[PDB]
Amino acid sequence: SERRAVYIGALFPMSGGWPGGQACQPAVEMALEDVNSRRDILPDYELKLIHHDSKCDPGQATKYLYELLYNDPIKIILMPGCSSVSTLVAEAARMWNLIVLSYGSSSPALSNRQRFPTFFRTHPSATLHNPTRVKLFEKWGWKKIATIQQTTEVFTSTLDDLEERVKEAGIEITFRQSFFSDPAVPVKNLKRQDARIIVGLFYETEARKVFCEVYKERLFGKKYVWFLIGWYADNWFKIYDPSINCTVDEMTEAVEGHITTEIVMLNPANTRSISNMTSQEFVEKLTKRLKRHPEETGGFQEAPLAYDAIWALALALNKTSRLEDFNYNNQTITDQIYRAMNSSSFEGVSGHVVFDASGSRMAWTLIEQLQGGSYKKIGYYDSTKDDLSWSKTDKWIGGSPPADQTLVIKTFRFLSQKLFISVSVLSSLGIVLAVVCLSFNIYNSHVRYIQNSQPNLNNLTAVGCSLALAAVFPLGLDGYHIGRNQFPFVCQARLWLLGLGFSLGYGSMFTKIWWVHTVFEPWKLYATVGLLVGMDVLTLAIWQIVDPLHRTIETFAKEILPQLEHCSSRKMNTWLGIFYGYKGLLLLLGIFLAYETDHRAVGMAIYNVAVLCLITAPVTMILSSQQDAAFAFASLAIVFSSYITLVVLFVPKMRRLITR
Amino acid sequence: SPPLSIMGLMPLTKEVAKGSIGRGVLPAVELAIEQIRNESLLRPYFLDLRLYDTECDNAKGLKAFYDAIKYGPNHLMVFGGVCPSVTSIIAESLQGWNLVQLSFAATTPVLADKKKYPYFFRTVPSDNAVNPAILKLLKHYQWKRVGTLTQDVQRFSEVRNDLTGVLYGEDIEISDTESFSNDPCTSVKKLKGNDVRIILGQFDQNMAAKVFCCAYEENMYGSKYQWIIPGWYEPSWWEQSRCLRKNLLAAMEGYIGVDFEPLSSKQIKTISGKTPQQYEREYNNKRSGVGPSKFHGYAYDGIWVIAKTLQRAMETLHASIQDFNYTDHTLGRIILNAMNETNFFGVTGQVVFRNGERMGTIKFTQFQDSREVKVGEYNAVADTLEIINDTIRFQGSEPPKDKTIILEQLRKISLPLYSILSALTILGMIMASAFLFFNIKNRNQKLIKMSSPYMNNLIILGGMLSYASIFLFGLDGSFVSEKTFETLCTVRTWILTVGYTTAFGAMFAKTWRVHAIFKNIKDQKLLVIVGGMLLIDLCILICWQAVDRTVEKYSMEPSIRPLLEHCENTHMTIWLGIVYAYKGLLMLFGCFLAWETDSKYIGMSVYNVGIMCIIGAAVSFLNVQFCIVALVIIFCSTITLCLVFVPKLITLRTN
Repeated sequence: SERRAVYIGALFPMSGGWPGGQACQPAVEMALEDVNSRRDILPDYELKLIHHDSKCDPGQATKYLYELLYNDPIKIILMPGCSSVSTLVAEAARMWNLIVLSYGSSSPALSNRQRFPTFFRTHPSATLHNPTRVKLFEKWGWKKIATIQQTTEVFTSTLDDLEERVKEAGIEITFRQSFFSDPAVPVKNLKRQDARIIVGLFYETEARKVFCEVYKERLFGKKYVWFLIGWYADNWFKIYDPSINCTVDEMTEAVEGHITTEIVMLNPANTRSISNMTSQEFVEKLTKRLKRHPEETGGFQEAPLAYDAIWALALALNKTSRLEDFNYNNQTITDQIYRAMNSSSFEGVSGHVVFDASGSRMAWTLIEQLQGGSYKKIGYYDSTKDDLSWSKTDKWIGGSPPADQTLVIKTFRFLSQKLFISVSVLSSLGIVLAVVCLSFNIYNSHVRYIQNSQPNLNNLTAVGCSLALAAVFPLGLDGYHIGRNQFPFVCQARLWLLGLGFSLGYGSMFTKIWWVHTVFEPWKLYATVGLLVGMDVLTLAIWQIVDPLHRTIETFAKEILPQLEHCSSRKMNTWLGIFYGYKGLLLLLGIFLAYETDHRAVGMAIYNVAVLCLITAPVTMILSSQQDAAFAFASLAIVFSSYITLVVLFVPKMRRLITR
Repeated sequence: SPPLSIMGLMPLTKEVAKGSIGRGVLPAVELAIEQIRNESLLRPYFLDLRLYDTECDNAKGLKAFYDAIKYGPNHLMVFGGVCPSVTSIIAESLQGWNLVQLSFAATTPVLADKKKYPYFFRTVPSDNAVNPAILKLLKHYQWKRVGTLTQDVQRFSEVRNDLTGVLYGEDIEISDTESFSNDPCTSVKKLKGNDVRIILGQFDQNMAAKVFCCAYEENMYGSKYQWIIPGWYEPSWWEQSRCLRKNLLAAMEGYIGVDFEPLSSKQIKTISGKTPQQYEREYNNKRSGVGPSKFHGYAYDGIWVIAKTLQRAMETLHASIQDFNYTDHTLGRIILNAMNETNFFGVTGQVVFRNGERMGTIKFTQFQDSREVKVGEYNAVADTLEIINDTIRFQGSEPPKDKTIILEQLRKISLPLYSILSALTILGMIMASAFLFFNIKNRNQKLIKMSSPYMNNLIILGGMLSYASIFLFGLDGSFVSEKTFETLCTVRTWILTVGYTTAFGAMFAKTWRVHAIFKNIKDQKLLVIVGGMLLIDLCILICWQAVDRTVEKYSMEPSIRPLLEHCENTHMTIWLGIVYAYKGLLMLFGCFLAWETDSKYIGMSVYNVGIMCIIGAAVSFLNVQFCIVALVIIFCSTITLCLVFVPKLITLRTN
């Protein structure tokens, strides 16, 4: 209807972070004018497009602003993309209470919903993207977060949003470093922080110094991680700066595959707009209005959001499809439009017109690792689901989006050696042992014409031999070596070795009477061996106290990380170790007693035997057993040869004497 | 009279917290104004302060600024230092209406925006400079190695920024700079680990709760702490639950805070000739609802000082008139004129504007939990930290320790019981020499062959060697400072054990040949045995000479110290097991011949000495304790010696 020129609050950032959309504003205004032209939907007003230059004159801007507040007519909105002074006015609104209209502020500043009542600005925090990047971390399988940032107040807001997500993430914020100017120090600290999953936040030139520090550290590897976003420019990376000193070649290499992204900053396809314009035709019109260097096109991509907002204002308009009785106070139509804002969401051609919580935009997000620095936007996070179209251009860790905390080491928890020679000689020895046992038994049961009238000592000999065989079974390769059954085996192993040690010194008992014979009935030496067994049982209780042997060992690393918990094995209180030392002391006592003194040849054999026992004492002392996987059981063969000499005595002239 | 529409508007509602008290200082300033009106000094100035208690609502201030412009008349300048938010608003407004002005109140070194604070000014600012007073303290409190933390409120965060600023030219160890948000006890531990000796904090009087809490946790109420803060952290906050209300007051005690020196100490006729005493008298009194808002001194000060720069530019403008609009950029030049001219012997102090900086001093109190000894005020002129002498309520005389303690040395010996020990050792050796001179000098009835034979004087000699070498290496106790660096007392102990094992092997080979004959001249063979002993001895002697047991150990001590002294060799147990084996070599035959059966008790005493050497290893594990242990060891040594002597003394009884 009647194109009543509506006072449209317009000050273009003639100076601004991108003080070129300031022009494109006019172009978007043109678009708006086009809209104002294509007012067919509801021509019931025009725009008194109160046009000014924001011009970054933040204070003086605000001065002129007030002047507008001090001026007619009842105005509409903000010509804003960037905050600071806008943000101020944003805080201010309710007093005048008009349309909070930026578009290019992802500023977490937007979050002051208390203050940010009328909030309306397309740009939104890539933290959701970060959260999508979290998803991407998920797509990376990454769950351990290492990050830092040149602490921009921007990057401050970031750090917040980071923390926001990290909380929402409930994933390991493995590291939270930062920077201000040159954290090359904190870079070394990150080296110290042991880089596996890296991301940081800075500005294209801050980013330049950053990459400088990076090339310096040169810590490039699947450990390193150039996880970033489209805050800087490609050339800002790609192009090099004279102010630098590092290796533009090495640094360039580093730049490849550098993880980053940017949301769908404009209509992806060239479909006829809500204004039936192709995004192609959009760029066309862009060029058309592009009366200056398209190189000098500040807010170029933003101009998309700009004419978008033109159409969006128009959307609210045709929604309302006069009511001018609002003042900076009079709040009836204010609340009306406020509902329209709670109602504000559409499908704009740049993207399904997405109102974030504060009305900010939302759509797919192109996602490009600097794929050979040809950053292949292989993702498109459909903000609806942030559903990253994973175009899978990944030239990455394995070509692959590997996971965070890049470290996975082994552990040499045990070994077996197949017990190959070990179990071999083990079975062989057990065989020969049972053999000699049966042989002596056959020799037994009928004789008296030998040294005395009974080979009762042959019994204690067989007892020691049984101990030998049992320990071959006990500390062999069937409790944590070849056979995999420790959780019970190791548990049961707690007894096994122990039991065998019991019979250890049996045969030596004769010595006592031999000592008595060194002095020169069965009750005497019987009580002697009983006392031996009693000392044994005392130490056995000492061990029952000192229990929990089948224990952990042993610290080491390995050679794709590798560790070596080298041979977790029998290990308990060394108190029982001293107890064993005492047992061996008693043994050495017997040894000297032998050093003092047929039965004499028998004692010489026993002397050789005590020598073997002394040898075994070293293997005991070899408890260090560095190559325990190659150490034990020599003493078993010692015992074998010992019982061998024993039977050698007991055999031939012994038959000749006792039996025949 | 030419009115003076003044930008007399600030957040001053009753709701406005101090803004109420702001009105409480308004009247006073108004009184000052009235005084000035009573003065009628700069007529025809009819001071029409376009006045608006801004009530502190950021948006209220917005609309204020708005009407101030639109409805508001040609007001003058920043009735301010009220609302940091709207302050910043003004900060932006600085050149706004071609604007320029100044508050003077808020310490918010946010004010530091000389970019924005180009077209605006203020005087009473952030007391980061108190560092200099602190430096004065670093002088007076005599510290140079200190750390601090803060509950970094965006202010207190900015405050810590200012602290970093103060760290400029910090020609003293900033021994740390911690910070905090709420993790008091956490940081309390962190900083106890930072060797708690002194403390300064930027935290809320609220945060002060957990502060005092973590304090009483550490409670290191001594030169192992210091309390430093500001009345910014609210007044009476200490006057205002984990810590002992006792320990709470303890924290409040010695609480070293500081704030602005509210007014000139000489309460004399002000720069306005107002007896600053009578000034304040009237201030509180005519104030009649309080004393004016804490800046009361600064409040009426700024009143008269506005007036001061006013008459100043009034001259500078009589140089030229009353028709200034916001367009009057030249009037802004004249403003800058009076601004550079912002300097005079201001009432509260020779108030100039050192880059806008109020020329003043700042009260500094050590609260003894009520004795807020506001002793110090850094006369910014010199920052001359004029301290009320003897107002110090200092726990010790300790001027702030700079993370220091005391080196506690180890070394432990009585040196008298040890003197008595050396005495008795010499006595034993001398009595041995005498009895030997007897036994040889009287060796004519060489009447022992088929027994401990008549040649055992050789064994007595081996024993003499043992006991003397023992006396020496035991007299090697505690003052080796002469060398005390592997001082070759290693060789002392070496010759000691040498003579020892010598005496031992004497009886050893004795019983050897003895039991040998007992089965079924040889002095040469016994000498050979002893020689092979001494041979392995010198071998291991050169061995440990390659090891090369300077007296060094380690311990921390209390009364604060650290102990370190002990002689230990490269063969940590290598030579140890060696000695052990050498000893067992004899002990074996000892027990053996003991079973075989005169000198049996000698072998017994030898085994006793072996147990003694074991106890000596324990003492090596054990101090002066171990010293007396070595003493008792030598005691048992000479004991076995005289025991051996007693066997011979049996013959003297026969003699």
